[PDB]
Amino acid sequence: KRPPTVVSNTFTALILSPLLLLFALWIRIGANVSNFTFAPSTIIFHLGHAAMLGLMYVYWTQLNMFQTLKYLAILGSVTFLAGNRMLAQQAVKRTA
Amino acid sequence: VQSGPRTPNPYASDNSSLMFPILVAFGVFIPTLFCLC
Amino acid sequence: SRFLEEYLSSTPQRLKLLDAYLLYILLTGALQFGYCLLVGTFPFNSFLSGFISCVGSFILAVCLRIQINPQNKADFQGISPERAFADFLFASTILHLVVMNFV
Amino acid sequence: EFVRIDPFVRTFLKKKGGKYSVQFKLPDVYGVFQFKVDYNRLGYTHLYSSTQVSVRPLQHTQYERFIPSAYPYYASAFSMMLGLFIFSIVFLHMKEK
Amino acid sequence: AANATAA
Amino acid sequence: NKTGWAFAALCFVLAMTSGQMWNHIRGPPYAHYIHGSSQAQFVAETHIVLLFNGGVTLGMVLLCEAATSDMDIGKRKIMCVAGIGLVVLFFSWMLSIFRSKYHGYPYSFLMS
Amino acid sequence: MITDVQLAIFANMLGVSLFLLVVLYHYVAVNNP
Amino acid sequence: SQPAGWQSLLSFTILFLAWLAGFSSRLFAVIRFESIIHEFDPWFNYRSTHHLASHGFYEFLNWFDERAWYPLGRIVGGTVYPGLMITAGLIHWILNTLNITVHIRDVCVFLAPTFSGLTSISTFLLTRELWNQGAGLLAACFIAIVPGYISRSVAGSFDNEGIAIFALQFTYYLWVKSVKTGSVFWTMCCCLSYFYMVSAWGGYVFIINLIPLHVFVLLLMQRYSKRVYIAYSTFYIVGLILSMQIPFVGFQPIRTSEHMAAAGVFALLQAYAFLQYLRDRLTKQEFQTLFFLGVSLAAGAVFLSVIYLTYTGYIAPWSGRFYSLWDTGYAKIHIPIIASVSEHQPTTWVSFFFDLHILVCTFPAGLWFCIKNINDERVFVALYAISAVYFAGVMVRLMLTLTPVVCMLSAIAFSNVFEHYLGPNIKSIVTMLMLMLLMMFAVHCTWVTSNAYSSPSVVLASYNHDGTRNILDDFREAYFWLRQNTDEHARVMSWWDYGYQIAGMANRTTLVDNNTWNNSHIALVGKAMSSNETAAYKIMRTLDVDYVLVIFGGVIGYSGDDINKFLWMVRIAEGEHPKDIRESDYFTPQGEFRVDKAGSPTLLNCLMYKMSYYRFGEMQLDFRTP
Amino acid sequence: LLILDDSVEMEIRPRFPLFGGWKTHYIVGYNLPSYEYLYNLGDQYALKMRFVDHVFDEQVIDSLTVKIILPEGAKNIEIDSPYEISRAPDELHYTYLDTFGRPVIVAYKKNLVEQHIQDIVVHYTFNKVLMLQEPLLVVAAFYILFFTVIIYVRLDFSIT
Ligand SMILES: *[C@@H]1O[C@H](CO)[C@@H](O[C@@H]2O[C@H](CO)[C@@H](O[C@@H]3O[C@H](CO[C@H]4O[C@H](CO[C@H]5O[C@H](CO)[C@@H](O)[C@H](O)[C@@H]5O)[C@@H](O)[C@H](O[C@H]5O[C@H](CO)[C@@H](O)[C@H](O)[C@@H]5O)[C@@H]4O)[C@@H](O)[C@H](O[C@H]4O[C@H](CO)[C@@H](O)[C@H](O)[C@@H]4O[C@H]4O[C@H](CO)[C@@H](O)[C@H](O)[C@@H]4O)[C@@H]3O)[C@H](O)[C@H]2NC(C)=O)[C@H](O)[C@H]1NC(C)=O
Ligand SMILES: CC(C)=CCC/C(C)=C\CC/C(C)=C/CC/C(C)=C\CC/C(C)=C/CC/C(C)=C/CC/C(C)=C\CC/C(C)=C/COP(=O)(O)O
Ligand SMILES: CCCCCCCCCCCCCC(=O)O[C@H](COC(=O)CCCCCCCCCC)COP(=O)(O)OCC[N+](C)(C)C
Ligand SMILES: CCCCCCCCCCCCCC(=O)O[C@H](COC(=O)CCCCCCCCCC)COP(=O)(O)OCC[N+](C)(C)C
Ligand SMILES: CCCCCCCCCCCCCC(=O)O[C@H](COC(=O)CCCCCCCCCC)COP(=O)(O)OCC[N+](C)(C)C
Ligand SMILES: CCCCCCCCCCCCCC(=O)O[C@H](COC(=O)CCCCCCCCCC)COP(=O)(O)OCC[N+](C)(C)C
Ligand SMILES: *[C@@H]1O[C@H](CO)[C@@H](O[C@@H]2O[C@H](CO)[C@@H](O)[C@H](O)[C@H]2NC(C)=O)[C@H](O)[C@H]1NC(C)=O
Repeated sequence: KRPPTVVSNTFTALILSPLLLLFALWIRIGANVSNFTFAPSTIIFHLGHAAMLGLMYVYWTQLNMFQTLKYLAILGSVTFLAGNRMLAQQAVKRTA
Repeated sequence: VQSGPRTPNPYASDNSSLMFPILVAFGVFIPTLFCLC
Repeated sequence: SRFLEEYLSSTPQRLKLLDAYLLYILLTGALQFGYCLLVGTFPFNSFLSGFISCVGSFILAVCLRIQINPQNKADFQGISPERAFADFLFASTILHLVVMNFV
Repeated sequence: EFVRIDPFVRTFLKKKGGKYSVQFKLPDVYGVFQFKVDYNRLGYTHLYSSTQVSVRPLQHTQYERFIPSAYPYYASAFSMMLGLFIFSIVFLHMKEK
Repeated sequence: AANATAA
Repeated sequence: NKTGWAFAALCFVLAMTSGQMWNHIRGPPYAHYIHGSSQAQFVAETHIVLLFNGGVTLGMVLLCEAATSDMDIGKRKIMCVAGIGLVVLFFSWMLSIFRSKYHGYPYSFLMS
Repeated sequence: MITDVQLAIFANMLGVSLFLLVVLYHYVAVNNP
Repeated sequence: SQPAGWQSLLSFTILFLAWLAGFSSRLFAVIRFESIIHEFDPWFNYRSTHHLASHGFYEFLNWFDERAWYPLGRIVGGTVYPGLMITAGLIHWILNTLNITVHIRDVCVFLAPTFSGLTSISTFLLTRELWNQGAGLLAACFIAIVPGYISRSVAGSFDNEGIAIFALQFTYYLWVKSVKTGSVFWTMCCCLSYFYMVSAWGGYVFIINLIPLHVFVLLLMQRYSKRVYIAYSTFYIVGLILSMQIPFVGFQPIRTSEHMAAAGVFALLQAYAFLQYLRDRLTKQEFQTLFFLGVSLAAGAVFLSVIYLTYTGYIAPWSGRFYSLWDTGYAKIHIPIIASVSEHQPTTWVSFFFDLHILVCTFPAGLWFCIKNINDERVFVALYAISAVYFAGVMVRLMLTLTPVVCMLSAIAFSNVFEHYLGPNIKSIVTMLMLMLLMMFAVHCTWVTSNAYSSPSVVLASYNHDGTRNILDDFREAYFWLRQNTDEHARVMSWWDYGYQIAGMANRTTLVDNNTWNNSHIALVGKAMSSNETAAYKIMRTLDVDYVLVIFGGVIGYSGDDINKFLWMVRIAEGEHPKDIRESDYFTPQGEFRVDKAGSPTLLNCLMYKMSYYRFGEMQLDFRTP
Repeated sequence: LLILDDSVEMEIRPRFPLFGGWKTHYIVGYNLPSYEYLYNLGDQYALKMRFVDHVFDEQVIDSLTVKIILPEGAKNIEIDSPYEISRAPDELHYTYLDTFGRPVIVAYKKNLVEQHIQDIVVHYTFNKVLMLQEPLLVVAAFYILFFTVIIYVRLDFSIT
């Protein structure tokens, strides 16, 4: 015997509540996105990362495992190259 | 039903034909160890 | 409040941000466990998937917190903070792939 | 009779057209089940027809998915994914003060 | 050393 | 200290690798000292084997403690030659009793 | 086809050569750190 | 000519020759007889691998075999470990995509030596982590020819263990490396390797229990660093969720009392590390004692929680197969199928010296050396050595998993000597003595592999006096008849030992298989095999059996026939039906089991006796005998 | 098997004796050298073999399928047979180190007898140079195996 649906919906909303608190606490601390030079590699990296996570959703919805592994491999190669390049530039500022 | 006597192998003759390919291999190897300069 | 006030003044900014992220993760995990207790487990596979996702991201973020803290340059000395962040991304990707395979 | 070692389901066949036909449901137990139709009467001949059939459990795709009772957990997982992404954009390009 | 009954 | 724990682990390993759990499940007689068949063993036989295994182990460790910068060259060389003789003697008696159990095994180092 | 004696001789000689190469490696590494 | 280049070339060459010696010492059953499978277990591995070749992966995951455990049916995809089958199928698919047409039985035969090479490489890496390369190369040369690992790895024996030892050694290497480095990447690689180990063999319990044990001893030795935290916590979480993926494992990492040491040490480690952080931040003079006491209380509370959850019934207790290793007398009394198998019996010193020639003697010396110089990894090595020695000392089958550590330790010891004396008379004599011991070891290993472990059980070989060998090929003869002269849906009844071999060779529906998961079915079969014809015929009618197969080794001198395995049938049938079958009934009033006129008339009318001795009282050999 | 001075007679004894309605299935193979069954001139080859070979005395065959597996570059193929055989369309066969399929000829026949042992010939054409398409693949493979190494020591992948 399963629980009533209203209870389930209420708990879905309550699970979505902590995200707002994180955002409120981050604007309490003062976290800003300021070091966002439009380098090719930074945009490519964040786009590939968002792409990989969207692929995770698409895998939950439709794809089987071999397809999602292949797509994840190609996205992981792209994101790996972009991230290597971006991380070196980020480290330059710290060392210099 | 039964075929008959087998055929002798016409392939090669000793002291020339057996060692000819091996000697071709050796003779290619040595000038390859000359392209150093 | 000495621990609280001292924590605010002593902790740098990136670490404080990471700590807020940890607070979010732990809150979501505790709320999920409370729902599971109130309602019971009909979809137990889904409960394992969700709660182990919460615990996994909590502990990967704690590992990043350890590796990036400048007071712990003594122990590691072989991995920069940026290698630490890349490793965090790798571990998180594998964890989420397994989670969506299991839910 | 729908038997495995001993009958799980016994029903009366019902006549339609020219055939005795019945429709029912297969029990929960998996295995190899066979239908025994045995007609034995006083004076008539002995009728016996047994056909073997295998009842296999559900495949991994035929399980129920997207159940309402588990809308929290799903949410939770995806929430944290979103969280992670936001965190990245705020952890690399953070401006010290 | 196999998966048989000890004889 | 580390020496006590090392010694305890070494003695546990030497005691267990000579088959003392066989003496726990199927308790054999002490003698009738070596059983004839390959599968069965007596009580004194595994004591003999434990003594020989500890002998070879002692020989190895003492042969390595003689090359480490120990005291003056006298005992430093006496321990070395003692290990040299000790390994070969105890291992030869071990191999010889093993050959005494397998009638087909054709090898012997210094059978004696 | 290979016999049993040929392959037994092969295994013995290969094991002996293996351990000779082990001792040669130890010699080289110790002598030239 | 830099000595570094030649040094690395020498290392590569010696690893390649170790690979080739490991591959070449495992062909003494293929040069002779035929390239087929040997033991009872590898036939099921073969059959399911063939299915995975001819139907794909998603058909093998949902595979409901109806041709085994006849009235019940066996869910194969969800009650087996898909690590050997998937590897064999992947190598088969890769090798046939390149148009190298190899049959899958050849891949199943020659899978094990190839993996023996990788096992040697893995030992090299794991020993290089503990000691200098020299010990690594020496350990890679030791575990390629050692008879303790060859036994259940020879070419043709296609079982779970050949892959399992590789995966175990590689997981241990990756965990040692992760603890040393402290990175999360090595912990992720270790988690993937642990997932592979879970999918391969049922020996992942050893890995998961050993890792908490190592971490706990690191805690007691006051050697807690941050790296141990970052290693073990990530390993446990990722490995737990990865381990739950296999269908046969399922939810056992929670319910079972084998996977509770891991959760215990995980909770204790979280508490310990939080308290230590607080200690660093708060004053040391005040609250120190409170921190010590809190750590102790957390550990005690975790222990109490585990005890309570095990006792109430939320956590299921140990399985009998893992409880016979502690109770040591629980097998023969209660569940006799555990004591029936030949593998589950203890080990004499003869096997310890017969599977390891000089390693079992210089192995405690290496352990002593490892204790003297202490590091985070060496504690782990010492615990691995002690645990493997004990576990192997009580069960013959398990000795294979002990063989790796022995090699490593022995290698270290030998390397230690070659460090000191190598590089006048005394040092030279020491070097020659050690080299001669290694020679004796190599010759012993070749002899043992040639004469002892290279023997198939499918084809029997009786040797003539003049050296000619005759092959008794009666198993395959009878199974091939059964394959091509019966109905397609015939049901054969046999003792559990051959359940696999009929379904692999003869391709017919068996009633009781080799894998035992329902003991009352085997009890029914035993009662049928140990009653008179009327009760046995009723039992055979209610199961729709057609044929009955009995192996009788009386004309030739064959040891294990069904009369020698009849008393275990009687005991297993007595276990579930005490009112019908009495063991004491098949003995003579003196109290012994015999076949003569002095035997009991309760056995002389049994069905096994009337079945394996039919029309034998007229079969007189030409040699003058009764 | 006994090697006579005209043929090779091998007595086959099955696993079990046949008694009526009992059947067996076996495979008998042999490979023989081509300097007595294949004749060539310039670019045109011709193979002359038996359609069905002796199996036992007074044999009777119910269904038969002969398959001839010519090498990869067989441009034209003609088959000359002494009686009516029913041949089906050609199908490719992929074997060790082959890029394009090698031609297979399939001929089915029914109700053979001990007197249908006759010779069929097949004419085909085959360029000689295409043979060294077989030693090249391996070479290329090894080159790729080396080229990986040449592209491996050219990668840095370090952040600092
Ligand atoms: C995998 O599968 C393959 C294929 O199945 C397996 O291979 C097979 O292995 C067997 C042996 O294991 C080989 O068998 C050999 O066959 C030859 C040929 O035999 C025929 O000729 C014999 C001689 O005939 C002449 O002489 C007689 C007078 O005596 C005349 O009447 C004749 O007309 C001829 O002129 C003849 O004796 C044979 O008859 C026998 O069989 C019939 C059956 O109907 C009986 O009635 C007869 O009484 C008689 O027994 C037959 O006609 C044999 O010569 C070989 O014998 C060798 O081995 C004997 C021991 O098994 C030994 O006693 C013999 O003296 C002889 O020894 C030979 O070898 C010695 C070295 O070992 C030499 O020193 C010696 O001089 C002699 O040369 C044998 O029986 C098969 O050929 C082989 N199959 C193939 C296709 O090659 C393989 O084993 C399998 N592998 C596995 C399972 O691992
Ligand atoms: C109550 C409890 C146990 C723990 C409480 C938890 C707390 C608070 C602290 C725990 C403290 C610690 C360190 C506990 C760990 C110590 C411990 C439990 C055991 C130490 C010795 C070890 C490592 C044992 C390993 C476990 C074990 C029984 C291994 C035997 C299995 C082995 C070696 C191989 C398996 C082979 C075979 C049996 C598998 C057959 O598979 P098939 O292929 O299907 O036939
Ligand atoms: C690198 C070392 C790893 C060694 C692996 C050893 C082999 C272990 C295989 C065990 C597989 C257990 C069963 C299993 O995995 O489930 C299969 C999944 O089917 C698969 O495709 C399994 C293929 C294995 C991929 C392993 C990748 C590991 C990285 C993330 C897990 C589910 O297939 P799916 O296609 O996901 O079906 C459901 C899809 N939905 C979207 C509807 C959910
Ligand atoms: C320092 C000098 C080193 C230089 C490099 C030397 C390397 C070459 C060594 C290879 C030797 C192969 C052994 C061998 O040839 O014996 C084979 C038996 O055939 C077999 O079954 C054995 C095959 C195994 C050989 C594969 C080795 C390839 C290595 C890849 C791992 C003889 O079989 P035969 O019976 O002669 O078959 C020919 C007759 N037919 C009718 C079949 C035509
Ligand atoms: C099958 C194998 C199973 C093996 C299980 C082992 C059984 C436990 C045996 C305990 C070992 C005793 C070692 C010990 O004394 O622990 C404490 C240090 O104590 C601590 O730091 C706390 C860490 C561990 C907490 C204990 C929780 C135990 C709960 C598990 C049931 C030692 O600290 P020390 O202070 O160094 O002790 C002596 C030092 N003085 C100078 C003070 C003299
Ligand atoms: C399922 C697929 C998962 C996709 C992965 C997504 C990755 C997200 C962003 C990754 C960022 C890459 C960072 C990176 O490349 O740096 C690597 C060290 O970086 C790492 O340790 C993490 C490597 C993770 C990628 C490995 C698989 C990627 C597959 C594409 C090749 C090197 O750092 P270093 O510390 O400089 O190591 C150099 C040491 N040497 C001695 C060799 C010089
Ligand atoms: C065969 O064995 C069965 C039991 O194993 C015998 O059955 C019993 O026989 C006795 C003899 O009087 C009866 O009293 C019992 O009622 C029978 N049934 C049981 C369950 O005990 C059977 O008689 C035997 N047949 C023989 C020896 O010919």
